Amino acid sequence: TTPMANASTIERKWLVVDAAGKTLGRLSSEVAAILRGKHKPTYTPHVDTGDHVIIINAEKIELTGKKLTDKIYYRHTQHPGGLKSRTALEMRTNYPEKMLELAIKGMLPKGSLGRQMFKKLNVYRGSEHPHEAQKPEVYELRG
Amino acid sequence: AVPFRRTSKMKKRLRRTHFKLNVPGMTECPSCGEMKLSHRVCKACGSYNGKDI
Amino acid sequence: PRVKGGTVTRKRRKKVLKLAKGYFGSKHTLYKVANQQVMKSGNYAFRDRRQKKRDFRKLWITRINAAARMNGLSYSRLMHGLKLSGIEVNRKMLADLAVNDLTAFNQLADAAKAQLNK
Amino acid sequence: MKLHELKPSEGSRKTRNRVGRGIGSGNGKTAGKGHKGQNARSGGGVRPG
Amino acid sequence: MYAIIKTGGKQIKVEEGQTVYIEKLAAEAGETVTFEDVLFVGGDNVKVGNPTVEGATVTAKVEKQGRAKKITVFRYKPKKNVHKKQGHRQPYTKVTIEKINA
Amino acid sequence: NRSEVRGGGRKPWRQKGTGRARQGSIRSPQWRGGGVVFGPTPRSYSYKLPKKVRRLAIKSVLSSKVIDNNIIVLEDLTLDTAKTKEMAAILKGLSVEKKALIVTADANEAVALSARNIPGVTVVEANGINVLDVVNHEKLLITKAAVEKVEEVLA
Amino acid sequence: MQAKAVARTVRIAPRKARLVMDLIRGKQVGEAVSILNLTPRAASPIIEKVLKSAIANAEHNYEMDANNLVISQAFVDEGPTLKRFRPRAMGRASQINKRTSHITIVVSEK
RNA sequence: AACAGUGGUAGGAGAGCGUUCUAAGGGCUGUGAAGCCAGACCGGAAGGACUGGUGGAGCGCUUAGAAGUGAGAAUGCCGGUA
RNA sequence: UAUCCUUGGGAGUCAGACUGCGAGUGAUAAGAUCCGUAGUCGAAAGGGAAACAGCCCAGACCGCCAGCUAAGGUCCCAAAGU
RNA sequence: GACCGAUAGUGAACCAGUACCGUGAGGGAAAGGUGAAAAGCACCCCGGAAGGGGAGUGAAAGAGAUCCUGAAACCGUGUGCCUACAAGUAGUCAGAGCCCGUUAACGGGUGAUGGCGUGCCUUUUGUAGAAUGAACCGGCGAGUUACGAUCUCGUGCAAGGUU
Ligand SMILES: [K+]
Ligand SMILES: [K+]
Ligand SMILES: [K+]
Ligand SMILES: [K+]
Ligand SMILES: [K+]
Ligand SMILES: [K+]
Ligand SMILES: [K+]
Ligand SMILES: [K+]
Ligand SMILES: [K+]
Ligand SMILES: [Mg+2]
Ligand SMILES: [Mg+2]
Ligand SMILES: [Mg+2]
Ligand SMILES: [Mg+2]
Ligand SMILES: [Mg+2]
Ligand SMILES: [Mg+2]
Ligand SMILES: [Mg+2]
Ligand SMILES: [Mg+2]
Ligand SMILES: [Mg+2]
Ligand SMILES: [Mg+2]
Ligand SMILES: [Mg+2]
Ligand SMILES: [Mg+2]
Ligand SMILES: [Mg+2]
Ligand SMILES: [Mg+2]
Ligand SMILES: [Mg+2]
Ligand SMILES: [Mg+2]
Ligand SMILES: [Mg+2]
Ligand SMILES: [Mg+2]
Ligand SMILES: [Mg+2]
Ligand SMILES: [Mg+2]
Ligand SMILES: [Mg+2]
Ligand SMILES: [Mg+2]
Ligand SMILES: [Mg+2]
Ligand SMILES: [Mg+2]
Ligand SMILES: [Mg+2]
Ligand SMILES: [Mg+2]
Ligand SMILES: [Mg+2]
Ligand SMILES: [Mg+2]
Ligand SMILES: [Mg+2]
Ligand SMILES: [Mg+2]
Ligand SMILES: [Mg+2]
Ligand SMILES: [Mg+2]
Ligand SMILES: [Mg+2]
Ligand SMILES: [Mg+2]
Ligand SMILES: [Mg+2]
Ligand SMILES: [Mg+2]
Ligand SMILES: [Mg+2]
Ligand SMILES: [Mg+2]
Ligand SMILES: [Mg+2]
Ligand SMILES: [Mg+2]
Ligand SMILES: [Zn+2]
Repeated sequence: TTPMANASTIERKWLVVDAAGKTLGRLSSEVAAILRGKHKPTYTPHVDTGDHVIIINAEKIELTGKKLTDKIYYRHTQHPGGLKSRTALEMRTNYPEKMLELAIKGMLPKGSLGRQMFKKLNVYRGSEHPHEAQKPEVYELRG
Repeated sequence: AVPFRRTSKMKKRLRRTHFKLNVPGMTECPSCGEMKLSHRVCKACGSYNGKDI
Repeated sequence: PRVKGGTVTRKRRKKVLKLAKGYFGSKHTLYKVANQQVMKSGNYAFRDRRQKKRDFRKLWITRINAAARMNGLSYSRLMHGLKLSGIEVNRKMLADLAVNDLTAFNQLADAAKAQLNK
Repeated sequence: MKLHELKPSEGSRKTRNRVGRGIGSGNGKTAGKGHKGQNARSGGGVRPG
Repeated sequence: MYAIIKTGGKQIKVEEGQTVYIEKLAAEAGETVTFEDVLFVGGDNVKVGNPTVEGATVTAKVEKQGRAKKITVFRYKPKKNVHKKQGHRQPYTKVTIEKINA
Repeated sequence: NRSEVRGGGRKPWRQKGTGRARQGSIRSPQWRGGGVVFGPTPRSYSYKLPKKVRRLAIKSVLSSKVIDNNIIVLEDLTLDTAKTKEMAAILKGLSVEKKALIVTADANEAVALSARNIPGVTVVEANGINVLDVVNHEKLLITKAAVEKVEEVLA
Repeated sequence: MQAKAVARTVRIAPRKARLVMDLIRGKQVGEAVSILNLTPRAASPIIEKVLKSAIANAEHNYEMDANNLVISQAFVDEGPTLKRFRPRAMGRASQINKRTSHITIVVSEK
């Protein structure tokens, strides 16, 4: 008897989140939940019930402590000695969209559906986004 | 070096995707109307380029 | 008198193979591997009949939490408030209302809020 | 009595135990002999006394 | 109109005319069963039980006493020669909900 | 068994090095054409019950025929000519449809010959009565002389 | 209506016959005969004779127009294997499977 | 009815399933036996039916009896085929 | 509270492991070794400790899309307090 | 004959102590089934033939010659559902969509996606084990019998019982 959402039934809103002055992880955890559709009572584990999220002002995201200097983003190229590193400061300055995407991707489910859920995220450096056509509502983070 | 595991029916079939003959490079003979290989003498009538060979 | 192996062996093995219909490759074809997979399927089915009850409760709670938060309550406080009000409607039913009749759910959420605000 | 309705006296006849006929019987595999040693062997065990 | 009733140690949302499978009741096919424990009534006149809605009953006709599709419960322990096969057919009562008497 | 099967003397191949399972004889029981393990051996199935138990068994089945009303005591059974048609007529005369054990006192030749070919009709002397013959035949046709001869032994 | 021909227990390995069969399956019989004629494979002449036999059966037995025929079924089944042995080094023998094929063609009117 | 209990290797104990043969009784079968193939049926398990196809002459059932009575492993044996 | 003893039939076991505590041997080393003592594993599935026989919680007759708890948890992965 | 029924029963149901192996002594197989009857497929057609398709015979030829039945592995043809962003002990539980329609059942096939999940056996303190064993399928393949002993149970008779 428990209802199950499906591709026919699901209806996705577009939400704008302003990242300006928000803590990276605290914003990310709320956005990850919205992308998964945890805020909807029709939440169904095996389908994507979540909403689209636009993040603007990704360059203005905040980090506490000495994380700007000391938080390191590692990656390995799969070649010997191929560990590359960037600081959070370097990420925020040069790759702010990747920084938010990395935070949120790590908080999403792993697997096919989790990868599909991430496609509804759209992160932007500045104030503007190109999704006027999707008629996005402002979403304040609960916190 | 020997097979560590036997190959499944599936994997054998996947390998044989490309193990396939092509259709001959054939055209209609303008003399007799039988199919011939392009750029070859027609075996049926012995013609090539409108000339009996 | 001699008893030949006869038909009993074929009959027994064939039943296992019919239980393995739909399994991949040799697992629906060969007795030994089909047998193992049917046995494994038994262990899994037993385990999962138990896990099914966990997974649905988990699903209902998630949906109640979503509906509660639309009414300005967390799941934790809603269930506390329902318990104080003496409402004994279970999570399956609460999650059913959350999806199907959200106005009815909101009344129960309002009843919970009344007890909490005492 | 009838040859088509024969019946033994109750408790006069038991079914023999057949070891080594699968795990369900409880005498599958090792046939009630446990694991290894002289007592599990064919013709095994020491002489009386 | 619908009601949430307790039967068989479980709760079921019922409407009038709905066929429902519940845990076996001591009754025969044709007989009328009454469900006393009504936790909630919905539709127009919403009533909330504490725990039950006082005076509310749901009546139902017993369609069938049956047993569900068979489950072969098979369990084993690797390497210990422990197998256990057991068939199961869970009894049920099929009822048609006649009247929600809120 | 493996000893009695033809041949099988030599070790099929060396103990080690070939990569084969070790084998001692081509007639070992796991081999096709090999010896049987155990299996039937010539033996008797006979045993003797105590004499008193033998007597109680025969009296039990005789007394069971009286209870069932399958006891036809005859004054005498004298077939003049050894003729099967006459024996068949006598059995129809006594309403003996199914099987029947005929019991004479001494070895009656004409009765024995006449009944020989009728299916399910056995003839015995009084001394030749036995549990299995009594129980297997529905009717028991005893002569008066034979009853006296049976009662001599059993009582 | 259908007309069948079979060449049973032809001394060619099934896998090799199937390579050539896959070229002609589904084709119009005229096109199929051309493909077989110009395919340089051992199976080609064998398959050609089965195809022409099926066409002749269609004409003679069933009174079907030969110009309207299509190959509706075409398949190679395994025949019985001739088992042989090749002497290898070190006094070892290794099996040689001289495989045979059953070659079926069914022609039907388009 | 009530109350209590029911994880399990070695291992003890119990109750059963199925196989071939025999006896007795009672049946089936060329209007189609056994076997084989298929199915969404039945039993707590071992297992057992029913229906259809193939098959072309044998075979169940009941009660008791007797065992060459149950295989997935032995670098098992033989055959077939990867 | 329901064990205990005796007699008789049938066994299996005689490689143990880790953990806590008390000792020896060792270097107050060892996932070492050897005793004592209690537990768990062995022969114990379930939840927790990422994974993890032996730790923490807890003993699976079977079914349920009911409920309450244990250890452990309640920002997201991930059920529950941003 | 409560003996076997073609891997059984003789090694040998068949031209078997043959074939084959070995210098030799010696070792030592495999291999049964058309049909009631040959009525063993005249004739036509493709093909050099083999083989086939008709026709005829027959109850049956998908009984047409290692010709009763004809399992499985294994090899193919066709296609209902799924499949080219996916990390897989291959299932299991949850589950749309699509395709079906049954021994009529809270049905069948398929399975996007989600959760959970390291084969079986043996041997081990402990094995997913980077220990052992099995290529797969089929058949065959291991507590028996005799005579004694002892215990339990059963039956008969009982200070007797039994040959
Ligand atoms: K024992
Ligand atoms: K049949
Ligand atoms: K045996
Ligand atoms: K084997
Ligand atoms: K200790
Ligand atoms: K032989
Ligand atoms: K297919
Ligand atoms: K899955
Ligand atoms: K090794
Ligand atoms: Mg026999
Ligand atoms: Mg067998
Ligand atoms: Mg639970
Ligand atoms: Mg045991
Ligand atoms: Mg075993
Ligand atoms: Mg062993
Ligand atoms: Mg040992
Ligand atoms: Mg021992
Ligand atoms: Mg010898
Ligand atoms: Mg033999
Ligand atoms: Mg040489
Ligand atoms: Mg127990
Ligand atoms: Mg328990
Ligand atoms: Mg026992
Ligand atoms: Mg038979
Ligand atoms: Mg039938
Ligand atoms: Mg046997
Ligand atoms: Mg110790
Ligand atoms: Mg140690
Ligand atoms: Mg002490
Ligand atoms: Mg052990
Ligand atoms: Mg314990
Ligand atoms: Mg655990
Ligand atoms: Mg875990
Ligand atoms: Mg283990
Ligand atoms: Mg709680
Ligand atoms: Mg949560
Ligand atoms: Mg045979
Ligand atoms: Mg033989
Ligand atoms: Mg010579
Ligand atoms: Mg046939
Ligand atoms: Mg015949
Ligand atoms: Mg045949
Ligand atoms: Mg894709
Ligand atoms: Mg990607
Ligand atoms: Mg070790
Ligand atoms: Mg490995
Ligand atoms: Mg070893
Ligand atoms: Mg191996
Ligand atoms: Mg095998
Ligand atoms: Zn030309």
